[PDB]
Amino acid sequence: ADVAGTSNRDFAGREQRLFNSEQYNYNNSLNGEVSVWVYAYYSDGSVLVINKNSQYKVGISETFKALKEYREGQHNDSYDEYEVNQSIYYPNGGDARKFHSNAKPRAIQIIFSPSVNVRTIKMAKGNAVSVPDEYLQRSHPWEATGIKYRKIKRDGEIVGYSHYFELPHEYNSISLAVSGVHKNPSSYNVGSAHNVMDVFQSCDLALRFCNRYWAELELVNHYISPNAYPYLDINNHSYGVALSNRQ
Amino acid sequence: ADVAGTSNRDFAGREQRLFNSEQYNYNNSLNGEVSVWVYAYYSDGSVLVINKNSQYKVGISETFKALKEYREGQHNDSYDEYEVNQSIYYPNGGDARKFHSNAKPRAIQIIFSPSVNVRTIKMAKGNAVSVPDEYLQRSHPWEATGIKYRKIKRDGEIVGYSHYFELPHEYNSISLAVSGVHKNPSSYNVGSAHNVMDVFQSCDLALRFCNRYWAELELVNHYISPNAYPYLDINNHSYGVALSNRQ
Amino acid sequence: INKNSQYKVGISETFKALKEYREGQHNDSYDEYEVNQSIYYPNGGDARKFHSNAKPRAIQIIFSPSVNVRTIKMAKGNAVSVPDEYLQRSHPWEATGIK
Amino acid sequence: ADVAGTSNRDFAGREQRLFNSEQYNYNNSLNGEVSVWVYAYYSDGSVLVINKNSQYKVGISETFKALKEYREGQHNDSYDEYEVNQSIYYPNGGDARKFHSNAKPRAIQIIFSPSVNVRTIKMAKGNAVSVPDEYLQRSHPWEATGIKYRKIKRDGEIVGYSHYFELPHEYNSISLAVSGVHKNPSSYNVGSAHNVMDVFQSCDLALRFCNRYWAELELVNHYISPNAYPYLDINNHSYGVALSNRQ
Ligand SMILES: Nc1ncnc2c1ncn2[C@@H]1O[C@H](COP(=O)(O)OP(=O)(O)OP(=O)(O)O)[C@@H](O)[C@H]1O
Ligand SMILES: Nc1ncnc2c1ncn2[C@@H]1O[C@H](COP(=O)(O)OP(=O)(O)OP(=O)(O)O)[C@@H](O)[C@H]1O
Ligand SMILES: Nc1ncnc2c1ncn2[C@@H]1O[C@H](COP(=O)(O)OP(=O)(O)OP(=O)(O)O)[C@@H](O)[C@H]1O
Ligand SMILES: Nc1ccn([C@@H]2O[C@H](COP(=O)(O)OP(=O)(O)OP(=O)(O)O)[C@@H](O)[C@H]2O)c(=O)n1
Ligand SMILES: Nc1ccn([C@@H]2O[C@H](COP(=O)(O)OP(=O)(O)OP(=O)(O)O)[C@@H](O)[C@H]2O)c(=O)n1
Ligand SMILES: Nc1ccn([C@@H]2O[C@H](COP(=O)(O)OP(=O)(O)OP(=O)(O)O)[C@@H](O)[C@H]2O)c(=O)n1
Ligand SMILES: Nc1ccn([C@@H]2O[C@H](COP(=O)(O)OP(=O)(O)OP(=O)(O)O)[C@@H](O)[C@H]2O)c(=O)n1
Repeated sequence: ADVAGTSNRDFAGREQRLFNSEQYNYNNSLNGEVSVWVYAYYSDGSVLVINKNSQYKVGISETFKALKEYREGQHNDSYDEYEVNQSIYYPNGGDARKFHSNAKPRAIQIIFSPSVNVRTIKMAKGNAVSVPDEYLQRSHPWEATGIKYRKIKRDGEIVGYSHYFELPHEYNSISLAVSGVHKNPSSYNVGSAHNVMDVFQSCDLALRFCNRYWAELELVNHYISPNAYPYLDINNHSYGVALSNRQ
Repeated sequence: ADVAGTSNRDFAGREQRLFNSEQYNYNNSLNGEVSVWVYAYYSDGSVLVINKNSQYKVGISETFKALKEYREGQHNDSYDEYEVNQSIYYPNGGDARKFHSNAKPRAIQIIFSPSVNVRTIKMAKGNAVSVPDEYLQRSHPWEATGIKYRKIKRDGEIVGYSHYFELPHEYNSISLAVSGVHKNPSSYNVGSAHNVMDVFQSCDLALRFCNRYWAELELVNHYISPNAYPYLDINNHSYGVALSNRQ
Repeated sequence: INKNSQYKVGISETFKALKEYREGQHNDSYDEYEVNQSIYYPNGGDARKFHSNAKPRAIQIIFSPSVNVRTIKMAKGNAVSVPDEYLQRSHPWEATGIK
Repeated sequence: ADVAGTSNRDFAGREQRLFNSEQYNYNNSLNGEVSVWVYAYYSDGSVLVINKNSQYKVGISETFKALKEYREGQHNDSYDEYEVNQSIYYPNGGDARKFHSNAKPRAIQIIFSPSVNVRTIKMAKGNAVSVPDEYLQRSHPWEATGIKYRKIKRDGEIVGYSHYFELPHEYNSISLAVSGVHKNPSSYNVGSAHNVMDVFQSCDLALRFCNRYWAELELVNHYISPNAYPYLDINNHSYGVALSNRQ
C-alpha cells in the first residue's frame, strides 16, 4: 500500500530499470548482437545505409560501384555511369560526359553498436579497383582504426561508436570493407573448437539491410530513431537510447 | 664519392632491389594478400573479370546467371534471356527465341596470385542449377585442380597461376566457385584458436571487384598492367611483374 | 554567359536560368520544377531530393580590363529575385568593385 | 523605468514604427525599387506570374507564344500548339486539332508597386503578331492606361496598383508589354546627363522572375504573402502590407 516513487516498494520502478538494464546487458553478452552500419552521403543530400547484424562478429564489404548512388525507379545515367567507372578504374579509360559523377559518395560514416570491442575494428579502405594499398604486393589487408572511433553518448552512456571521414577530393574513389568483433571479456574463445561451427553458422544467419533515404532528416526520423539505433549527425549531434541502470 | 653501378656503395641500387624484394616477400607472408580472378570470355570479345583479394584464403562463387554477359546501360534481351535460363535449367523448359545465347561464356580462366598454395586450390564447377556432379547425392563439393594450373612466368619468376578451360559446346552451361589458401610453410595454423576470429574477420574484409571490358586489349592495358597483376592471354603470352631480387 | 558591348555591359539571370541544363540529356525536368517551388518558399514543393545538384556551387564574375572597376554593380538577389529580403528595403545593387 | 505602451519612453514602439516607415519611404525614394507583375490566368486555374524589379523604371514585354500556359515537365501538345499559333497569326493558317487552345490566357492582371508614378504607366497590348494597333503604320506604340489602375489598399494605405482585364472571347489573342517609371516628385531628372549611365546600368541590373503556380491559392500563399507583395484576387480582395507610420 505504498505511494509511487517514495519507497523501495515501487516495483513498477524497479522492474522498469531492470527491463532496460537487461536489454543493455543482453546485447553485451555472448548471446547478443553486434551491429555495423555504413552511411554513404551523396551531394544531393541523400544517404545510403548498409547495416549488418550478427552474433560474434560482423562486417560489410562493398565495391566502388556498389557505393555509388542508385535511385530506385528513376533514371541513373546508367550508360554514362559505366563510362564513369571505366575512367575511375584507369585515368582516361572511359568516355563519360561528365567530369565528376554526383553519384560518388562525398563522405562515409561507420557506426558500430556499443557491443563491439573497439580494439577489434578493422577497415579495408581500398582504391576503386579494390586494392587496399596501391598494389596488392605491398598491401596489408586492413588497418585497425579503433583509436579513431568517437563515442556516441546519450546521458553519459556510450550508445555506439563512430568513424566519420569525408571524401571531398576528385581522387577519393574508394572500395570499402569494415569488420568488428563482439565484446568478449571472458577467457572463453567463441571460435575455439567447441563453438567454431556456431560462428560459421552466424555468418549464414547475419541479417543485412540496405536503403537510400532522401535526407538525413528522414534517416534520423524513420531509420535511426524508431529502431533505437545510435547515430551522429553532420551537426555533431548524438542520437541513441541509454539503457544501463535507467528508467 | 663512388660512381653509380661500379661498387657496393651504390645504395640507390641496393635499396631498389630491396624495395622490390620486400614487396615480393610481404605478399607471401602471413600478413599478405592472396588473390583470385575469374575471367569469363564472351563471343563478342568482351571479358567479365571478377576479383577478390583477402588475407589467409580467398574465393569467388557465381551462379550460371551471374556469369552471363551483361552490358551495363545497353539492351540485354532481358526477357528472352529469362526464357534462355529456363531452357538451360531443364531441356525444353523455356520459350526463348534463340538456339544459343551469345551471353554464355565461351571460356573461363582462373588466375591466382603467386601467394596462393597451389595444392590448396579447389574448384566447384557445377551444372546450370548449381550441382557439382549431376546430382547432389553423389557430389563431392569440389575438385582439387592445382595440378592443372600453369605457372605464369616473367623473367624466370612465377607471377601467378592459371587454369584455362574452354566452353565450346552447347552443353557447357556452368555455375562456378573457386577457392585457394595463402601459402603457409610455417607450423602456425592461421585458423587455430589463437587467430581463428581474424580469419572470420578476413571474410568480412575481403575486397571484391567486377567489371566487363570490351576487349582483351582493354583488359591487358587498363586492368592487368596498371595494377601489376598477372595474366595469360589467348595467345599464351604472360603478363606480370617479377620482383624477387630484381631492380 | 558572356556579353560584349560598347559603353556599358551587363548580364541578368533568374535562379532557374542559372541551374545546370544538360542539352539533349535528361534533366529531371518535372522534379526540378518541384525543386524550384521548394526553393521559392520553404516546403512549397514536392521534390524527390534534398539538394539539387543543378544548383551552382560557385560564381565567378569577370570583366574585361576596359571596364572601370568603380562602376561595377551587382544585384545578387534571393531565389524570387529580390535584392535584399524584401523589395521595400532593397537598394537595387551593391557596388562591389573593391572586391 | 516606464511601462510599455503608457508613455513617450516606449522606445521599442517608436523604433517599430520608424522601422516600418523607413521601409515605406525607402522604396519611394530615388534609391528604391519599382516593380511590375504580369499575371496570366489560365482556364485550368493556374497562374503564370512574371515579375521585374528595378531602379528608376521597369517593364515587361512578352510575345503571344510566351504568355501561353507551359507546364514544366509535363506534356504540352507542343506540335499541335505550333499549329495553334499558325492559326492564330493568320485565320485558317494552321492545321490544329482544336478550336480553342486552353493554353491561351483567360485574363491578365498588371500590378505595379506603390513606388510607381501611375501617370507614367504605359501599355502596348498588341495582336498575336505583336502589332499594337491593327497595322504598324497607324500604331501609336503604347497607351497611357494609368487612369484605369485601381488602388490596392490595406488599412487605408495604397500598397499597389492593379489593372485587370479579361480575355473571354476567341479573338482575344494578345502580345503584351507594360512599363512604369518610379515616382520622382523632385526636379532632379534621373535620366539627365549626370545620372543617365546609371539608368542604363539599371536596365542590366533589373531582376526578373517567372513561375507558374497551380492555383491562385498557391500564388497568394507562397508568392504574394511571403514576399509582402500587393495583390488583388478574383474575389476583389486586397493583399499587401501597410507600412507608413504603422507598427
Ligand atoms: N567499453 C565500454 N563499453 C560500454 N561502457 C563503457 C566502456 N568503457 C567505459 N564505459 C562506461 O561508460 C561511461 C562513460 O565512460 P567514458 O570513459 O567513455 O567517459 P569519459 O571519461 O567522460 O569520456 P572519454 O573517455 O570519452 O573522455 C562510464 O560510466 C563507464 O563505466
Ligand atoms: N611455390 C613457389 N612460389 C614461388 N616461387 C617458387 C615456387 N617454387 C619455386 N619457385 C622459384 O621460382 C623459380 C622457378 O622455378 P620452377 O621450378 O617453376 O622453374 P622450372 O623448373 O624452369 O619450370 P617448371 O617447374 O614449371 O618446369 C625458381 O627460381 C624457384 O626457386
Ligand atoms: N500617389 C500616392 N502614393 C502613396 N500614397 C498616397 C498617394 N496619394 C495619396 N496617398 C495617401 O494614401 C492615403 C489614401 O488616399 P486616397 O486618396 O487613395 O484615399 P481615398 O480618397 O479614400 O480613395 P480614392 O482616392 O481611391 O477615392 C491618404 O492618406 C494619402 O495621403
Ligand atoms: N558517354 C556516353 C556515351 C553515350 N551515351 C548514350 O546516351 C544515352 C543516355 O542514356 P543513359 O546514360 O543510360 O541515361 P538514362 O537512359 O537517362 O538513364 P538510365 O539508363 O539509368 O535510365 C545512352 O543510351 C547512351 O547510348 C551516354 O549516355 N554516355
Ligand atoms: N521468348 C520471348 C517471348 C516474348 N518476348 C517479348 O519481346 C520483347 C523483347 O524484349 P526483351 O527480350 O526484354 O529485349 P529488350 O527489351 O530489347 O532488352 P532489355 O529488356 O534488356 O532492355 C519483350 O518485352 C517480351 O515481351 C521476348 O523477347 N522473348
Ligand atoms: N516530385 C516528383 C513527382 C513526380 N515525378 C514523376 O516522375 C517522372 C520523372 O520524370 P522527370 O522528373 O521529368 O525526369 P526525366 O523524365 O528523367 O528527365 P527529363 O524530363 O528532363 O527528360 C515525371 O514524369 C513525373 O511525372 C517526379 O519526377 N518528381
Ligand atoms: N495538328 C497536329 C498534327 C499532327 N500531330 C501529331 O500528333 C503528335 C501529338 O504530339 P504533340 O502535339 O507534340 O503532343 P505531346 O507529344 O503529347 O506533347 P509534348 O510534345 O508537349 O510532349 C505529334 O507528334 C504530331 O506528329 C499533332 O499533334 N497535331
